[PDB]
Amino acid sequence: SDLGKKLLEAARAGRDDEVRILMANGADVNAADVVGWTPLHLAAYWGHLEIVEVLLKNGADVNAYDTLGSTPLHLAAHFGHLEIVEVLLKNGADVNAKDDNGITPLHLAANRGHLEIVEVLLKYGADVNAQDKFGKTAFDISINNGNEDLAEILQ
Amino acid sequence: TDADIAQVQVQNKLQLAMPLLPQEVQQQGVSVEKSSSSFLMVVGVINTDGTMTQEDISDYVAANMKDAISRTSGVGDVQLFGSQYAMRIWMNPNELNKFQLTPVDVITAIKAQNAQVAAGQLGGTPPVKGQQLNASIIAQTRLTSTEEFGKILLKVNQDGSRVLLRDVAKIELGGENYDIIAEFNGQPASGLGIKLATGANALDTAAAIRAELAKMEPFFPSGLKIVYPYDTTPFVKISI
Amino acid sequence: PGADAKTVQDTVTQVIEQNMNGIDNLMYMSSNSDSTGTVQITLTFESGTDADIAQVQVQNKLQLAMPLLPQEVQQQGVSVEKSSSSFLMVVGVINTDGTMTQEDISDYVAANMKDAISRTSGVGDVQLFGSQYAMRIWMNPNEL
Amino acid sequence: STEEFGKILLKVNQDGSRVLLRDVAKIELGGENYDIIAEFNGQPASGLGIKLATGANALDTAAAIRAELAKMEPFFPSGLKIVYPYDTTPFVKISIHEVVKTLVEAIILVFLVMYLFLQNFRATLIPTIAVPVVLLGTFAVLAAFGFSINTLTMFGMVLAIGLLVDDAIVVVENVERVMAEEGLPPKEATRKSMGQIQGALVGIAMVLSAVFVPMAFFGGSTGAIYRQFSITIVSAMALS
Amino acid sequence: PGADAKTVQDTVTQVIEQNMNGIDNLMYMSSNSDSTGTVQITLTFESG
Amino acid sequence: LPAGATQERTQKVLNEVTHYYLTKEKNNVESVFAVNGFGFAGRGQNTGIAFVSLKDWADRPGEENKVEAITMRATRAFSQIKDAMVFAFNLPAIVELGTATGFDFELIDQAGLGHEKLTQARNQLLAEAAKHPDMLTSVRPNGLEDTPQFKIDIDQEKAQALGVSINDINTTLGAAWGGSYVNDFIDRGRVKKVYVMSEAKYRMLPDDIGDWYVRAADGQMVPFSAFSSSRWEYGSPRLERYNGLPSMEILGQAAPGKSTGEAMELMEQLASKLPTGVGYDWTGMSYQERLSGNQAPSLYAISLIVVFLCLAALYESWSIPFSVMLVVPLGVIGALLAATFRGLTNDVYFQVGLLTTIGLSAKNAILIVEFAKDLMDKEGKGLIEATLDAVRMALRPILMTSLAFILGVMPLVISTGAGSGAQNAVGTGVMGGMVTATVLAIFFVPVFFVVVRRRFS
Amino acid sequence: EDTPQFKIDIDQEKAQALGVSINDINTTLGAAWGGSYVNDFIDRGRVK
Ligand SMILES: CCCCCCCCCCCCO[C@@H]1O[C@H](CO)[C@@H](O[C@H]2O[C@H](CO)[C@@H](O)[C@H](O)[C@H]2O)[C@H](O)[C@H]1O
Ligand SMILES: CCCCCCCCCCCCO[C@@H]1O[C@H](CO)[C@@H](O[C@H]2O[C@H](CO)[C@@H](O)[C@H](O)[C@H]2O)[C@H](O)[C@H]1O
Repeated sequence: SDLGKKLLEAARAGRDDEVRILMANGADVNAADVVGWTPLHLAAYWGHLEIVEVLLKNGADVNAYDTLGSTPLHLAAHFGHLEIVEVLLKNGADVNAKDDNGITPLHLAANRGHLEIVEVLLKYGADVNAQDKFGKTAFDISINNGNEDLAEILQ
Repeated sequence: TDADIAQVQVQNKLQLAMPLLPQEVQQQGVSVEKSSSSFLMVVGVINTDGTMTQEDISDYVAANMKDAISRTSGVGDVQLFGSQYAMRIWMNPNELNKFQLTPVDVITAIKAQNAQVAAGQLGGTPPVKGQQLNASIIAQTRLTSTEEFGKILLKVNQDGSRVLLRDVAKIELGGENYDIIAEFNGQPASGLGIKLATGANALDTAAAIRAELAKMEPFFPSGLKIVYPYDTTPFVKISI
Repeated sequence: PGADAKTVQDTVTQVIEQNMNGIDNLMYMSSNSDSTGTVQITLTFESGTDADIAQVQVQNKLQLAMPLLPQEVQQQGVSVEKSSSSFLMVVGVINTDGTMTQEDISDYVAANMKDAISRTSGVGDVQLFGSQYAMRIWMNPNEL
Repeated sequence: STEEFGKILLKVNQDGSRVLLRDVAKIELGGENYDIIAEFNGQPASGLGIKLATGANALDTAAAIRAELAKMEPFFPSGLKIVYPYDTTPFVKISIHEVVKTLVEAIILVFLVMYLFLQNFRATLIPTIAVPVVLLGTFAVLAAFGFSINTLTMFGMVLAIGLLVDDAIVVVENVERVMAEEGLPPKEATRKSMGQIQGALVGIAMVLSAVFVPMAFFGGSTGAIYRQFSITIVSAMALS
Repeated sequence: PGADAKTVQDTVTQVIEQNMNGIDNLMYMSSNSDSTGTVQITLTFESG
Repeated sequence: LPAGATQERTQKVLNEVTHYYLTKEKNNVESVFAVNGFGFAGRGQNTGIAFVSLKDWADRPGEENKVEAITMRATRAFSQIKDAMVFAFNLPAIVELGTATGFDFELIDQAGLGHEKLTQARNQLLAEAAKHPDMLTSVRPNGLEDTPQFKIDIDQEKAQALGVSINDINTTLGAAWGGSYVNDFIDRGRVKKVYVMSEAKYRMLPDDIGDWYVRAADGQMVPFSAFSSSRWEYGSPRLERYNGLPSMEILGQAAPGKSTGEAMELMEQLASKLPTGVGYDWTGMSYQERLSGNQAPSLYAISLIVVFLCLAALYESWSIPFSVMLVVPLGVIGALLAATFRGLTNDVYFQVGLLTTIGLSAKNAILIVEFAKDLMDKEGKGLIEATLDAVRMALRPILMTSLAFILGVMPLVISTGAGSGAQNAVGTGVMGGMVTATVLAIFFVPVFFVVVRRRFS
Repeated sequence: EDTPQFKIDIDQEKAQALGVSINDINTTLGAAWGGSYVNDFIDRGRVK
């Protein structure tokens, strides 16, 4: 739809005022581009906290997955958006969500060394023994990257 | 003699020799300059807060200042009194021998795992009928940090243990060379030794350099300051 | 061929830009690197600058930077042209009976027309809108 | 040939069967890239972008291009046609024509106005000679300074007509008055008539130079445009 | 090196010659391609 | 078209554009040259241009069948087109020079902030510019926006474990999906390139990645999926640089009534409030304007000074020159009245027209003052007597020149054919300028001379 | 003036006998003691 595509651009751009007007007029919150990204996917990626909250209030799928099985929590956790990770988890985001590669938010958070997000994910019951397609855990990533602080947390 | 034609003729002949030169010499970049032998001025750079070392200042000058000054009309040659940073892999022969590895293996691994790969596109031309998706494919990119160079996988042992580059070498940002170390009144410093291009006006070129330096100053990190420890042009202006 | 905007910029555009030194009467330098695998670096010079001297000075600095570029970029090569010029006319070549593709027409123009138009009195430059044929090997992964 | 590329040997199997390139790939003559799809009224299209050479004649060059394409007509495959979607020569053809028209119409208008007031054909013939002489002279000065016949230089002469026509009328009209008021013969009348205006005409030339010459000393693209009108008008005025 | 006159004409001489258009004051252009793989393209220009 | 739009989708729009011009504008349009995959602002499958070629001007009578009319009709017609930005526009007068209307701004990364941070700083400037419609209009990026791209990570350990070399992996991927220029062959006596690449249907979608196999050292064929992982990210399809530093080009123009110089000063003010390490600079038309604007005052000064000095020498007085120089406005008012009425602009053709109008008006006055002064100096006549005798003698030759020259530029004013836009700009300002210069000067020149002569001695 | 320099002779026979390539020896000596420019990387947006 027209408004559905306007919401994707608005969510990406971080135009809080435009998102508000679109939610009132009833712009499709489950609208997806060709890669399968919802407004929540885009908001989570570019780090637009207020829009993530507004979209979730308007019945947006918190566990929406793209054509490679990645969710908004994957994106939020990977690009170090602490406050967005918390909001998503509070609204029932699958903390152990596996993409097509078997990669979880914890794997991505560990790889970029976001210590705060790793502890938030573990607090909401992130599987620390969870393995990707190569059989690697968040701990295996930490010792390979040489992040001692992160390696200490995952024990 | 027209310096432009002299340079063209000299380079025309150099290009016949270039293919015969060792690959290591070609890859360092051969240069052809038309300038005075002496320095027009030395542009000095110091940190008054002492927040940046001689090595830090030298890299900043090389990375943010030198190129723009080198492209300025009348600037024949620019000598960096210091070195730009390079990714330094300081090899350990004891650790290399321990894992049955050599500098050849290290060089092969770096070329393989520090690579910028052209991977093509999804739905690239010529496409099939009814294609909706067009996106660039991104594979390996150039490494950006000592950490990424550190976790370069050299080999996997029989037991399954991984030999990383940091296990056989110390990794840090450091000068391409460590030959040139500059000071200004006993204080850590870098600088640009500028030579006047053949036939160019000393005063006009000096003015053009100061104008280009003025565009850089606003975006300096805290402490960094331009000093003028050697300039031949003030004498020319004042004497007249 | 098959390179993204960042690959082109960080292996070609940055390397060439860093070697555009010791060139006279340069006002400013601008470039773009796109996901079609293309880079265009435009160097604009002072009004009254000899365009031939400007071009050869740029060409000469590029030649010495060629060994710093990727092997695939050295293969394709790097063109240095006077871009400030404009077109006198555009000769269109079409197929009406639908027996020739744009590739077929472009090859014929390249082989049988372009050179003769280039040799015509008062013609300064000729640019083919298209390319001559290439031997295309369209690989099959199932058979490989 | 595609046939030879098809026969390229890749592998020889144990049983003795041969794997050729045509067995693992489709082989054809195609384009270097498929990014651009060019169509002319829906039909497949290519083309040539032609630029004019330095110091060449656009109208001669276009004629020569059309003459060369005409010799290729007999060798074209069935279906191939030449079209001219963009061509700048019609402009220059009309630009020169409309200029020649204006300068002819200007001389015809002067003739009528000269006759309406002075009422003798001998008087009307002096501007009819003088104006062409000045205009031809302007082209010689245009050539000397390395300028070309273009839209700007062509309208530059049209804008100068008033100044050229005036010089002719002023000189002749003033002689006709002197004779009518004092009764002097043409020769004695001209000596006195020129004696009154010769100082002013030189003064006018210096004044008008000061108005137009500085316009040529603008820099960049705007200066280049202004310099076309400036040198054309000042030259035409100076010869007049 | 090693190329015949026909091979080097098609791969070098014609490739260069077809790019030698729109040069100022060009009177004529003469070239030869020989069996040693050597190409020589001479461009003669207007007097002055 | 929007981000990630394919060649086929762009072609369908160009087909509608082509269909319209050969249907609704059959009487005007000769041909449509549809170039799918190229745009001046950036290339890709989602961009394209339709070069419209019209019939001869003689076969298109009236403003209704001119480019500006067809442009407006086309732009309105293509407004309805969904998921595509389509509009027609005329060519600049000089194609060599570019658009040359508005300003050309460069936002520069001066401290290695990176692409993402330069985008955020750009969005901040565009947003702030949008708050000033009264000064700035259509302030937009010239470049392209970030698009979804397929990031594939090659697992080094798995590749080494299975005995698959990285060169083989990256060659297989690059050659198949991207294409590879191998070497040259000779087609009918002409050297041409050899390209190896995947057949279309095996390099379209991410699932096709797993159909490509690489041979290990032990001779086993390993699928690409075995040693690779993939995720979606965003990246630039066109990265810009200015003077060796990462940049983003921003186009815009001064709002109706406001000058470009004023609009530039605001952009500078807005630019100074951007994050640390984000600089700016002016390029193209803007760079040209700033330097040209700095020259204008000194050239106007030199012009007026030398005009005065020449007249001072001619008349042998410091005062009388003023009597000639006071005519300047008499011609300029007529040019402006004619330009404002016909709805033309203060353009190059108009500006050169003023100087020639000013030139001939000055010439008329120079001879009146010369004759008036000569009568006073030689024959010893009075100020008013000499002035009345001067204007009497000067009437006929001023009317003859004016009548001849006004009729001479009449065709240029009313011309509606090829190159009429230039002829109009030439004739309009000159005709109106000559009319007022002729009518006013014959009454005002004697007033100037008499008043100046009375004031000084 | 001339200075002391460390002259090292590689024995070709011994290298061949032990199956040690001369390319590996020269690279090992050159890379370690002289330094080797391998390839480029990106330091804060600049190729180095
Ligand atoms: C008021 C009369 C005063 C006399 C002085 C004025 C002279 C005429 C002014 C224009 C000067 C340029 O004149 C212009 O020259 C060029 C050659 O360079 C010609 O150019 C062209 O002429 C014909 C026109 O059919 C073409 O076929 C031919 O291919 C080409 O040479 C123009 O047709 C001519 O109009
Ligand atoms: C018939 C005789 C005709 C006379 C023709 C005389 C030749 C014309 C000479 C043109 C030379 C250019 O003139 C020169 O321009 C530069 C700008 O580039 C001016 O430089 C200007 O810079 C600043 C810019 O902020 C101005 O504020 C300032 O008013 C002025 O100094 C010089 O002051 C002027 O001397």
